[PDB]
Amino acid sequence: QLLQPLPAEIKGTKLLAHWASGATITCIPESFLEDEQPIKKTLIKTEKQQNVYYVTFKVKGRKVEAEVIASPYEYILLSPTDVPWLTQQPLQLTILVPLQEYQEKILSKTALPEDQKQQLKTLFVKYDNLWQHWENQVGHRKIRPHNIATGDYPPRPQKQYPINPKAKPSIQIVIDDLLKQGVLTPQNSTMNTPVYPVPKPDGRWRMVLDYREVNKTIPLTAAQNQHSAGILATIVRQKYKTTLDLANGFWAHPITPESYWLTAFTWQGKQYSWTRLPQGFLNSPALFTADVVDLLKEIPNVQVYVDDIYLSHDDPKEHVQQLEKVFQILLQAGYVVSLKKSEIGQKTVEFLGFNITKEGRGLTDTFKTKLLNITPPKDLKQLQSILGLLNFARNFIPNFAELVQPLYNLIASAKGKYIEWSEENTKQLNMVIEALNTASNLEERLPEQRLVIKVNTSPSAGYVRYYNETGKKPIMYLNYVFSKAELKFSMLEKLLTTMDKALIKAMDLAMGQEILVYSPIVSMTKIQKTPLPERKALPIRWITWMTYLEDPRIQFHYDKTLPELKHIPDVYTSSQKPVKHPSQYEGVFYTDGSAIKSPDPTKSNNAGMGIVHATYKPEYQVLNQWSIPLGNHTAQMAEIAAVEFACKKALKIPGPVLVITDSFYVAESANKELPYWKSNGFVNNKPLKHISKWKSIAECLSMKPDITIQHEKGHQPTNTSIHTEGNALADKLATQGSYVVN
Ligand SMILES: [Ca+2]
Repeated sequence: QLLQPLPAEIKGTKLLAHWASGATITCIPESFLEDEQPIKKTLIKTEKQQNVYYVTFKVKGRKVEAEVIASPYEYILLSPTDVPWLTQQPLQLTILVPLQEYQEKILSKTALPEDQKQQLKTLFVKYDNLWQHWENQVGHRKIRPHNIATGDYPPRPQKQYPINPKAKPSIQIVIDDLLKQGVLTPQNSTMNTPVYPVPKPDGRWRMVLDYREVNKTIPLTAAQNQHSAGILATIVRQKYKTTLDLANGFWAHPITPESYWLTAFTWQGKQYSWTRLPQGFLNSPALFTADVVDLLKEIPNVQVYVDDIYLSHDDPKEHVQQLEKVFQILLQAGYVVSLKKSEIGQKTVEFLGFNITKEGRGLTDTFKTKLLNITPPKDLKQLQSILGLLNFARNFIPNFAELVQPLYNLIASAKGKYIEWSEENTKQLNMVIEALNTASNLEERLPEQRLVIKVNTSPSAGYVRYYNETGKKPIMYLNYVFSKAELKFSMLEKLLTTMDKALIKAMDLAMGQEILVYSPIVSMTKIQKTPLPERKALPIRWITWMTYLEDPRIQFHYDKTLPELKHIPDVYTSSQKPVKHPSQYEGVFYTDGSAIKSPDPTKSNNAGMGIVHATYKPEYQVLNQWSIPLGNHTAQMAEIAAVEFACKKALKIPGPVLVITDSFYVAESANKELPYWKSNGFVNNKPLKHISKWKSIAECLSMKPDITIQHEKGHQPTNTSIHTEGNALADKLATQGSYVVN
């Protein structure tokens, strides 16, 4: 539990003891007492009567004799009374996590009224014991331990090859912390399981076990938790959502002693074994998620997957009241919550098990139908790929042959490898896509036919078509918006990610029917065999991906007709059309620029920018201002140069920010041609200083995209809104900055 464990021998063999608190006597695990003859017998209520003994054992090598009782558990529950010389100390592991930053970040990113927010701040110190305070700190379920030596045919010990030593240091800490708490034991065994390293985002390495041999030895004879698609249709959607990360909760369940060998692995020649459920093993995920779902069966609105728990309510009092019941259940069960990834009391939870943030209030989530604009090719190979991509539409889009003539009129005309795109060609590409998005080329879902899904993927996005089985038009397309990490996946993994995404929206359209999936992969047998140096996706991904092959209402098929897409340009997303309120953010950055005639004939011009940091929380308040003289530059470059400054000053703000511009050019260009200018390389602008001014709002939005940019005219504006006050302030500053001369 949460006292330092204590290392001991009884009869030759070593074992762990946990300091006790009750007035009960010292329980020994039941298999040591078997040969010992009983002293008296005595009825324990919490009235099962039991034999009592008097035995000798060691604690830190020193000998103890004690009046003891039998325990079905794996450890010694040690009475403080029996050991008056030793004192109880708390658990000491290697690296103390920054629980304070974690808690501050969660109190920050919260939609709770500061009233309940303050009640959460008291809850963080109410069951502080149920929070992960140390790295590698595991919990301890006091449950009946599991037996995974099922199936009589043993697996065959896999040899352990050498691995990267540059990872051994950060992995040894883990090994030593999981020994100290008894999660590993040093037990030479008949099985050897292979081990590999994978890099962690922080620059350390985390260890992976390749259990694919053991797993074919044991059967999935167990009531599996509902799968991703089962959970995502059932979930309640109400105002306040919350997700909690069990820190490797499967490590909390123990396994029987006769099972330790099965889990064995070698690390620096010494062959260790697991006291607890291992990650990789066939039945871990379902046994742990089973127990979780039992523990929260009384809670109205809860969904669990792997170790991620999501709970949501409408009434902010009832949310935190239910959440305390959960904290109690998890504490008394021995579980351990990690607040680094956890998200409490938020109107949008960044992920509820799968890769999809939750928002608003319906029982089912609801995603954007239409796909996004592709950017222009930079190459012949990039043009041929998109051609071969659109080729399927000839048969159901009447205005295709014409639309596409100009693009082909681009293959042979500039027959010199690289071609040339006019700006009107990009307008024709957008016209192409809009056709496919018009409701006359979209079929309707037919409950008699089966539901067909055609899946491919570029490097930038996944491409998904939905058809009816015999249909000639697609019900709806669906493009995929890869997360920052999803981008790091290999190709085939991009295809499988996209499959999970597509099947979540699909679980709505099938409406009691079957689903057929067509893809460029020849088998769903050969792919489980893909070697682990190639899997660039966490095996949580590969698991969630392969849970779908146990569903009878889903079949996978190889479509030879599909085009090779490893040469599609970038998709052009947009933070545009979601223009939102003026005041609901966490900060507002007004911007302006002026330029006037120059006093020295040589410079010819003279510009100044202006910037305002205001927050519109309870009411308008100004946090800082700025009036910066720029030199001889375009007035439009003052208005441009001001938003770069306020974007850079925003990276310091963990939250949503708003940036206001007088300049239609900047405010539109930062919405319509910026995603384009990026995938162009700033070619044929403008000498060099001009180009080195646009790139930096690019890079600054890349790093933080939760920053929006609006526009306004603002001429002769008396009080045209509540919003123009700030932009008059900012126009005063940029004009002030203009008049000053160096
Ligand atoms: Ca102006």
